[PDB]
Amino acid sequence: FNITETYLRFLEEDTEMTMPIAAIEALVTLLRIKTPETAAEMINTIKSSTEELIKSIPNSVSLRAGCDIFMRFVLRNLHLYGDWENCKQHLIENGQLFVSRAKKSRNKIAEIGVDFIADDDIILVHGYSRAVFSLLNHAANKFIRFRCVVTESRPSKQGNQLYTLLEQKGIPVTLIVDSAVGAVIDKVDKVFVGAEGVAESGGIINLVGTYSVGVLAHNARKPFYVVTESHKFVRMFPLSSDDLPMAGPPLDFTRRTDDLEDALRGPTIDYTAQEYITALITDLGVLTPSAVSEELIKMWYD
Amino acid sequence: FNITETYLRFLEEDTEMTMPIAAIEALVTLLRIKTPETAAEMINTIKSSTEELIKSIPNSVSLRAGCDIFMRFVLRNLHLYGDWENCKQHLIENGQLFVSRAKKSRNKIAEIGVDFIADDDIILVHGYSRAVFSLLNHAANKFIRFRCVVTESRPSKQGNQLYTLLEQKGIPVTLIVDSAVGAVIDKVDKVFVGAEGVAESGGIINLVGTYSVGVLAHNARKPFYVVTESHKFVRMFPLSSDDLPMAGPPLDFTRRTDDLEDALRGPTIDYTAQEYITALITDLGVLTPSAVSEELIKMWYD
Amino acid sequence: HPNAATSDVNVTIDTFVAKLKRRQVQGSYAIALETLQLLMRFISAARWNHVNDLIEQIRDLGNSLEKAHPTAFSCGNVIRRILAVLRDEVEEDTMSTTVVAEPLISSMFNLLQKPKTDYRQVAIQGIKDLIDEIKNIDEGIQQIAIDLIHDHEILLTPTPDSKTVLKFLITARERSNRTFTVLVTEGFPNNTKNAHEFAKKLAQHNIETLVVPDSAVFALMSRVGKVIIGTKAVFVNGGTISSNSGVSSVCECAREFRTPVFAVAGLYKLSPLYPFDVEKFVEFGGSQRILPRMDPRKRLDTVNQITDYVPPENIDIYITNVGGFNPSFIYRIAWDNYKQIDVHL
Repeated sequence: FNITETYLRFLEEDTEMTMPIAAIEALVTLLRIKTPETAAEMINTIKSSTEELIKSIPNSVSLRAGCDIFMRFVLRNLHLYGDWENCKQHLIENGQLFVSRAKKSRNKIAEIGVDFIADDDIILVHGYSRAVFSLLNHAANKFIRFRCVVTESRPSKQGNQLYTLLEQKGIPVTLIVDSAVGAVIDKVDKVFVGAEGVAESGGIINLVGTYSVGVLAHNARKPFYVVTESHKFVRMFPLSSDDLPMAGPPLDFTRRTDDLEDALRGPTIDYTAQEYITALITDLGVLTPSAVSEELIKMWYD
Repeated sequence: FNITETYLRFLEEDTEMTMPIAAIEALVTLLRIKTPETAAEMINTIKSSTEELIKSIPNSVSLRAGCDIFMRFVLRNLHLYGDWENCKQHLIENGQLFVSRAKKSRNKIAEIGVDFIADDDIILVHGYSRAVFSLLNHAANKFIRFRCVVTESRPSKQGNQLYTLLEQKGIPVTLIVDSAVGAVIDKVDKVFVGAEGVAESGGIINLVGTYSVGVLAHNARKPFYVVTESHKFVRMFPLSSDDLPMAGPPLDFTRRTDDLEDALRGPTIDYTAQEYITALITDLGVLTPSAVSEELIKMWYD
Repeated sequence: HPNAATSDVNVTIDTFVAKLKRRQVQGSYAIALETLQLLMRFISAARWNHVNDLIEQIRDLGNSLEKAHPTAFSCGNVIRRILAVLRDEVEEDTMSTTVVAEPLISSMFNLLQKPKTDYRQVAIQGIKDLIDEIKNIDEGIQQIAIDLIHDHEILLTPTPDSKTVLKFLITARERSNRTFTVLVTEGFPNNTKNAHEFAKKLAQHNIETLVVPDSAVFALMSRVGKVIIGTKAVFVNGGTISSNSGVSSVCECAREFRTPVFAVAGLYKLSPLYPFDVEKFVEFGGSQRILPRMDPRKRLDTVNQITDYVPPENIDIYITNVGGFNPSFIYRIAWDNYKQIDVHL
């Protein structure tokens, strides 16, 4: 029936219905066809389909995290030794209810996380996430004053994409390069960052220059933010500053070339430590440091 | 007779005739026509031509610095109350001798500043100065082992220009983005920089991301280098982190646009403080901290 | 130039070369004294009549002396010191033989403006003044140094090897108005014996002595008032090569705890050379003193180094016979005593 093909069908779609929540919805559809009653026939084939999904992954982490939560919920269903049919019906229904929960959480956060942006504050935003931009839009809906500074992120020219999406709202902006980002931290009140993953330790899994932002802000004593939806938690512990799951290059040094083809290669995903984050915002209340780990301990029961 | 036009004629030339040394040679040619016997007729018209040059300047600093040294040498000529003619002949001759001194200084530095690069050291190089690259080339001539990391500087795309000039030599390279530059400081032995100017305080006048490099290196305790030819000293004291002489934008925030045209605007030249520089290299010996100011005090006699 | 001309007339060249290579000569203070007596013998015995041929010969002798022993910086500096004293008096002599020479101050900028006698006697007296300077440094230190340390303050000390620093500490303890507790890091592979003699001489004078293992430095840094270095050689950028073992980590420990770092040195100990790499300048020790038995030493490749380097980022003051200076200024003190050409011999 395929799961990778179902995820590939979301091209012109996206937004509101997030990338992990679309992968979880694809997991439920694959589950509900071939009988969820048998725990031997099904769970092994679910594990093989997740393994096939990881093998097809080029540069994504959150899909592996979203599978875990699904699994957990499935196992927790028949924890009460209930009817092997009513528990199954509740499991299949919690697929559309999972995607509906992405709406309710966004409704919660955009009313909680507007409080952090005070009267007339200049913001420097880096790493686009659906939660952080939803804060930015629903604060403009609240009729509050805020200035915005665009960071020139270089994965697939994300800065320009961010700049255009800010233009469609009615908030004054200008381009700032990630090289010169050090020269901005004095006229900026607060620095906001949207995450691709949050660590077991309390650190962050993010894009092509976020650790660099974290350190500079720690030097300038100016606050550093993480805002996300509560599903991007893996049991991952990057021990060092440059160690991450990759399908591509971990810093390659190429031979002598004249035609100029082999060059670009640099760490596209970078880690930052727990100390650099001043504040974290999710739908699971207002909490930052060890909170993430408590969540993970609460899930894994280990 | 024009001086700005003479400087504009250097398009396909450069490299040997360094930007200030070509402006100083243009100052000597303008001096030697209308008689240097008179000090009222000549010096005032030299001052007017430098003022016309500053008014035509878009984003250059070193041309103002080079004028000062010329002036100083002219005044020092007839400080012995010597014959108003042999002193004049020595002044006119010290134009071609000034350009010849740029070669002699480069011969000095490239044998002094190869000592800093030790046995098998990975270097992250930022910016492009004729002194720093001449160290890199004449170390390869000395048959020494060194690796190179290219920083993606964004003025007129300098990283790509640097990468191509490294390919012509025979030294292995790879592209590193200035956003991710924080994630590199562990597999890098030493960080090198080429400056547009060196401050009275002991700080640096440089490109679109150099302060950011200086701070990160201060965090990682990894050394930070400045290598130049000894003519880029101005009596300039940038008091704050974001204050510099500019003809364009000092951070502009634009109105709501749909066609997407007004965006780029960010601080293209940035300052870094005295503490961040571990080492400085010129032909005037091996010296870093208070040395620059002592040079300026010696020159200006004030 | 070789030692073929100076063999029957000068014999003491080769005995000093022998004293360096086999390390019969010990301590920078002693190395300096020997080179002074070498240059004393060179001028007293030789016949030259010409000046520029003489100076360049001295330059070649100094070049060979530093190539013979790299850790003898005090050797290299003393020659460089007399070289500059010579060069000034020659430049004064050339102005009288030809016949403003006084612009403002004593600057640099040798890239800008262009250009029988008792000269030998001046060269003789120039050596004598250098000796007397090396003889008396402590008097010039005590007047600046014993002004900065307070009562009930605890002093941690790496490198107990320096004769200079111990004598500075004893002059302060002589003052009955000043009380201080002394912590001493052991410096296991080399300094041990010297550290134990250091602790003995402090008890001899009745100063609160505390012997510290090299592991326990962190376990005390919260309580430490000040840090003092017994340096061997000081450099252009500020940094120091010290008399062996367990300094660099202590300085790193101090900077993290923001504890002040002091350094006691001389101008002859001060060098006009630049440490571009620690890899070349630092001398390594003998691993024999660590671990016995050679059949396990096939697999036990042990690392030990004598001299320890400190970067300028840590220390704040270099109290000499002249005075107290900051590491961001010490280069000028150096250029006041040695010329720019007198570096690459």
